[PDB]
Parts: sequence; C-alpha cells; structure tokens
Amino acid sequence: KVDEYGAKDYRLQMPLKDDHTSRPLWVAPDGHIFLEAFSPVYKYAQDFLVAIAEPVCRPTHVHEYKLTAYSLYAAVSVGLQTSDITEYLRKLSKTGVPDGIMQFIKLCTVSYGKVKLVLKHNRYFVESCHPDVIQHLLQDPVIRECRLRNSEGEATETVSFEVKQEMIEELQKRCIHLEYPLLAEYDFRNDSVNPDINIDLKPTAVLRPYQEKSLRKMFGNGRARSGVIVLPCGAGKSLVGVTAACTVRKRCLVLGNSAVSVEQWKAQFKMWSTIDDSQICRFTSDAKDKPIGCSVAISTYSMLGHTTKRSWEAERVMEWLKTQEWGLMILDEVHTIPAKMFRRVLTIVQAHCKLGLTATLVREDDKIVDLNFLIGPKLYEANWMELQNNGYIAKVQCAEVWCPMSPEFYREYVAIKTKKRILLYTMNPNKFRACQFLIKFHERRNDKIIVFADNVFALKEYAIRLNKPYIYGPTSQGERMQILQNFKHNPKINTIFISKVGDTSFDLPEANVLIQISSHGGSRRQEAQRLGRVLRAKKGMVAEEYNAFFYSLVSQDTQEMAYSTKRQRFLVDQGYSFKVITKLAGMEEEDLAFSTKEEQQQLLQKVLAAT
Amino acid sequence: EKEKKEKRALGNWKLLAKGLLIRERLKRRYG
Amino acid sequence: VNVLKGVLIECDPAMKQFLLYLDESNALGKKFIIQDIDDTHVFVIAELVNVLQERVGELMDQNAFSL
Amino acid sequence: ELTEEQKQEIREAFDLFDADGTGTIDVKELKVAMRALGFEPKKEEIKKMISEIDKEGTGKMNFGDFLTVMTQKMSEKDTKEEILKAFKLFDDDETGKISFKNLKRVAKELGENLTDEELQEMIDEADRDGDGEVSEQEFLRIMKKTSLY
Ligand SMILES: [Ca+2]
Ligand SMILES: [Ca+2]
Repeated sequence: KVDEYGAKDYRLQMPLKDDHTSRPLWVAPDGHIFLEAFSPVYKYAQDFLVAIAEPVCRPTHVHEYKLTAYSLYAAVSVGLQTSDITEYLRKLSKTGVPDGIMQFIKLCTVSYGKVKLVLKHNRYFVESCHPDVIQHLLQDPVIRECRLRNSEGEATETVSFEVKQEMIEELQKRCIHLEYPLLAEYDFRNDSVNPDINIDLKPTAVLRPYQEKSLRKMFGNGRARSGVIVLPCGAGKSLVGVTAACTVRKRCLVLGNSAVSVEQWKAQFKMWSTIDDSQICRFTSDAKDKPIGCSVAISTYSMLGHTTKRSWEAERVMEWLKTQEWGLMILDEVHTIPAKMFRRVLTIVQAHCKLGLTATLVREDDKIVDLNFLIGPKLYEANWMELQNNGYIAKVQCAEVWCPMSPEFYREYVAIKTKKRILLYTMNPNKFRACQFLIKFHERRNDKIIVFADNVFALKEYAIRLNKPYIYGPTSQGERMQILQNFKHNPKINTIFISKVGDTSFDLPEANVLIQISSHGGSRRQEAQRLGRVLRAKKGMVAEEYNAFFYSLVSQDTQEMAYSTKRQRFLVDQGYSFKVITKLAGMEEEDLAFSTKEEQQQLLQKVLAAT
Repeated sequence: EKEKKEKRALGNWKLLAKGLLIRERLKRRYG
Repeated sequence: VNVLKGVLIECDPAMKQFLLYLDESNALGKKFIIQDIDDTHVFVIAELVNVLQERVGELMDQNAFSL
Repeated sequence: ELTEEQKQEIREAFDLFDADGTGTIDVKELKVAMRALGFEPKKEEIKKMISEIDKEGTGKMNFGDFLTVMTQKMSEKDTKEEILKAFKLFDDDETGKISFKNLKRVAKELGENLTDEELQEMIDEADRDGDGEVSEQEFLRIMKKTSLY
C-alpha cells in the first residue's frame, strides 16, 4: 500500500512498542533496516546488522541496511540459527517485526548449507544428508548436463557424484534456481592431501580490530569459508590476505590485476610471512620461476586467461597448476572478476578456499549478483567513516569544483551532439586555470599533488603546459618507476600527472592532494577506488578531520556534471560529502595561464584540430 | 606498407585542411 | 519607422551562446530570435520566449542527474 | 535537411521536359536540364552520369532520381568552391598550383611540425602529371579521395 505522497504505509503492519528510544532498529517489511547511530546500543546493533544484513547507506546519524538471501546464508554459515536472529531483532526493533520478514527469514535459513561440494582427487562431488533433495534435483536438465558423463556418455552414479569441471558455474547458478545453494566450506584442519608449509606470521604483523574481526568471521568455527572482504586500500587488506594465507598454511595461489600487483603481493608475503623465498614464485612473462616446490604461486588473470597459445614454458607451468590442487586461492580486485574471460579462470583452476579482496564491489554493469556464487557471500565491509575516526586511514576533505565554460567553447559543445564532445569540456580554459591555481597553492603548501586525466590528449596538453611528469599508455616501466621515485624522493618535483593507468596498472605512492580532471563517464566505483587508493593515512594531522584533500574538477552546464553526481553517489553511500566550490579564492592576484582570451582561442584551435 | 604510407600522407592532408578550415572559421568569428 | 517592442532576456554568456545556437541551428524551428541587442542581453518576441525557456529548462536539466 | 526553396527550381526544370505528363524525362535532355539550373558539366561527366542513371537502359529519369542528382550536383559544387577557396589559401601567391613553397608557408603558419621531406612526399603522392607540384585538378582529385570533409 502506498500513501498519496508516495511513501509506503507500513504503519499498519508494524506494531509499535513503547520501548522507542531504548531500541534503535526499524524493520520495514520491504526487507530494509534502519539504525540510529546516536542510540547507546549502537555498537551491538552495528555488529548484529553487519553479521546479518548488507549495509547500503552509512551517513553520520542514520544508516540503512538490506536483507538478502546471500546475507542470510552468510549469517547462517557464521553459525547463527533463526531463533536467535529473530529474538535479537525483536529486542532491537522499535516496532514489531512483520510476519512477512519472519517468513522470509525462516524460508531462507531452513535450507542453508544443505548441499555440499567437495573437491577431492581433483574431482568435484555433490553430496548431502537429504538424498530426496539430490534425487529430485536430478530431474533438472541443467543438472543433467552438468553431471559428469561416463566414457560411453552415461551418467556417473550421503553418497555423492562427480560433476563436470566446465559446468561448475552453471551448477552454481542452477542451485540458486533450485533454491538449494551450495556450501563453500573447507576442511581446514581435516586436510590430509595437501601438507602444511613452513610459513608463519612474523611478530611485526599487527591485526587491527576490524581486520581480526573479519578474519575470525571468515573462519567460522575454525574452518575457512569462501567469501569476499571489502577493505579500503592501504588498510592492511594485502596484509589481511597474507595473514589468512599464513593461517591456512596450505598450498596458496594468488592472482593480481597487473605485474605491479604481483610484485606488491610478493613483497607483502616476504614482509610478514615466514615462507622461504625458494617457495615463492611469480608466474609472469618477465620473471620466470620454476613452479615445482612453489608453496605460494603469484600470477595474474591474463596469465591464466590466455586463450591464445602461450610460451612453451608457460604451457608447462599451466599444466603443473592444473594438476596441483590448491588449499587456498586468493583473488584481488574482485570487481574485475565478473568479466567472462576472468570468470573462466575460476573454472580453469581447481582450488578449495577462494577468498576475494577489493576496495569496491559495485560494477557499473550490475554483474555482481552472479559474483555472490562465483566466490561467495560478502564476508565483511568496514565502515569508512568509523575507520576515519579511529585514524586507521586519513580523514579526507572532498570537494567538487565547478569551472565556467568559455562562450566559444560552450557554443562548440552545444553544436556537437555525438561522443566527440569529450575533448571540449575536458579542455576548458577555466578548468585549466583552476587546476593550475590548485597546483600552485598546494605546492606553496608543500603538498603531494597527483592529477588524474583519463583523456590521453588532455593529460598530455595539461602536463606539458604545466611542465610536469606525465604517465600514459606507453608507460615504460623503468621510466615509470623513475618518475614515481622522483615524486617520492625529490622535493623539487611533487606534481605527477597520471592517465587511466593509475587505477590498478601500478602502485600509487601515498599522497595528500588528488585532483581529478577527467573520468570514465559514470564509473562510480572506478574513480572512487582511485580516490581511496591515492589518499592514505598520514601522520601529523590525524587529529584534524581534514588531512587529505581531494578535488574533482567539473565543467559547468556540461554533461560532465551529470556524471559527477552519478559517480560520487557511491562515496555518498559511505557518508562522504562534497561541498560545491563555484569560485576559488586567490586566483585573481596570482597570475595564471590563459589570462588573455586570445590564448584561449588558440587553445580552442588546437582542440578543434583534433576534431 | 605502401598503403600505410599513402594513408599517412592522406591523413596529413586532411589534418592540414581541417586546421586551415578552423583557422578561417575562427578568424571570421573575430574578424 | 522600424523599432520593435518585445521581451529582452538577460543571462550569463553561456546562456547567451546557447540562445545563439538555438537561433542559428533552428532547433526551435522558426527563427523567432530575430535579433539580439547587447553583450549579455537579447531581444525576442514574447510569442516563443516561454518555449524558449522550455529549451533552457531542458538544458540545465541535462546537466544534472535524477535521484 | 537539404533544401527548402531550391527544390522548386528543380521541379520546374523537370517539368519543362515533363510537359507530356509521363512522370519521367528523357536522359538525353539531361544536359539542358542541368543548364536549366545553371549546371554546366563537361561531356565526360555527362556520359558518366548517363551511364549511372541509365544502367537499365530505360532512357528516362523520374522526379526522385532527378532531384537526388540535382542535390548531389549542388553539394559537389559548393564543395568544389570551398576546395578552390582552400587552394587560394594555400596558393596565396596565385601561381595556379600549391607549390612546395606554398605548402611550407601554410604548414609554418599552421604551426605544424610537418617536415619538408613529408611535405614533398605528400606533394609527389598528390602529384599525378609529374609537374613537380600539385595543380588545381590534382588537389581537387585528392580532396575527392579525401578521408573525410
Ligand atoms: Ca603558389
Ligand atoms: Ca599538377
């Protein structure tokens, strides 16, 4: 039922009880949950909702969470039954819990972990304690095709049965349709095929409370369970993965986005694990190492996604990997997994425990529902504002700066209607002046300035006119690291211009001032992840609530505005605010480029030359 | 290679022609 | 003689160029923007000016997002 | 959008040879109809357009194809005029050809870093008669095979 104002009239189905201020939760029958942070029971409710519900919005005071079948499965596999969840909900709900939500929870929890998938002898078996379920499922044609066929094409016979390797993800999706999701549980201590490894945790390793909480939630009753953990960049997420690998101590395979990711993973493993370097190898095309005796093998998706013929040695290493069965597999940048080629990698590799870590989980192509069974339920997601309060990461000062359009530029922008409009507003003379003023001001403040520009041409022109280092498609790796070290060590040069490769193609040194000029055009997760990775925790200004500075230049009256509001929405979900700065104080006195419009019309000439 | 260099010359011709077109258009816009 | 009584519009230069494009490109159709007047002011018939603002209403609409 | 009032002139030109009300006009009278609207193609162009119009050997063109041909001729004519203006911009010395000096002067004025060797390479690749430069007709032809305009 809907009110004339459009709001949902849930009052009738919600019996309100007098314990209003004491209880902090609202449970609408839509499945959504609302929590008040100012309530004294905030911490307990916070942990309960995190355990049971997937967070949606966490602004300063009131937070919204959501209930999903995957969230309920995660809660059940943690070890919580229906009665306890219902009791705790009713103890925290301001109003009575609607019977519809109760029934939904009952239906979800009554069948969770019913079906078990076992990887033994390089063979995948489906087994359970309810043979009627399995027998009834045999009628499903997709299950019939997924089931392993004999040499004669016949079907292979708590008795389990082998399933075709290629048809795992098909079974993964199908089981959801069968309302009987599989269980990704590993024999952490009962393992006998794969022995342990001489790898432990160095005493220098420190588990921050949220990291330890996430790890222990993953280790449900001491058994590792597949899932995804979301942590901000530089919050020890790599350290968290290293710690998990050390805990498992079984054969470990790690996949990174690029070669720099592999190098960082190897360095982190050396920095905190006791594994000897003889057992660490990088399955890359540049640094080749023998796979034999390699306890922890680090590679990239492309090195496993090569449909084309590889090098002969690469073929041998792939054969070794396929033969070997992995107790643990680690995937970084999970948001890139839903791509078809990378999804095929999961079928290619046979591993028991797969764990995914990333900074964001909102793929703009909404290919995330499948990921809930590609890997598993979202294990954890730390509150960004809470981590800011604890000082684990910098307390960022976000800002969106609007730049007026030159009349000639705006007339041209309106004249064009196709995708070619990108160049004009990305080359706004006023935007150039604003960026120059910001760079001058922060250099006078002695700040680490990193300027992003997704457009290749705009990046080149901006960096060259400002005479600052620029990195783009070519990105000669040796010279790339040379520029990075110049920024890190030389105080004379502290202004680095980086193209789209700054997302995941290399390592970003910790900075304090991040100026984003051009973006993908709606990649709400990509540039938010770029902001998270660029700005890290810095000593000295921890007490202040604004120790990291982020500026997003947007051209007024352009379509770019529509992108920015579309994009930073994700950061709004984390409580981050963006104050509009139409005009910058101090630009008048300081001399900047394009003071004359005669220069600006020459710039327009240059831009229009490239159509 | 022959067709590539021929197309390079054609592209240079096109770029020069468009540059002169834009120069004339903007000069007419302000003169 | 020839002196016109209509409605003048005063806006920022960006909107001025937008109106110039509307007149020249005939996006509104008939050239109802007979002639501008000043560096930030234009002179139009009141017959179309409403619909003129309509186009402007869409413009600032398209430079925004829907929640 | 192509034309608003010029179509009436094309209709009149077609109806001058469509006085019999057959809906089509003779192909042989195509030259006069073009001269009825100012077009003065040479014999080679007349033969080429008769070949394209009369592939099936009907000998007549209808209103739609005649209008399309006239619109194409007008577009090509204005394109030729703009190309001539561009040639005059290049041939600011009114030599009748865009010599290497003219191309170099335009390139330097354009500010491009196009090397003199590349300038002469383009000239030769745009040189057909072998005169050592690019003529009016050679420039017209290379614009006709231009990537886009
Ligand atoms: Ca000349
Ligand atoms: Ca010639």
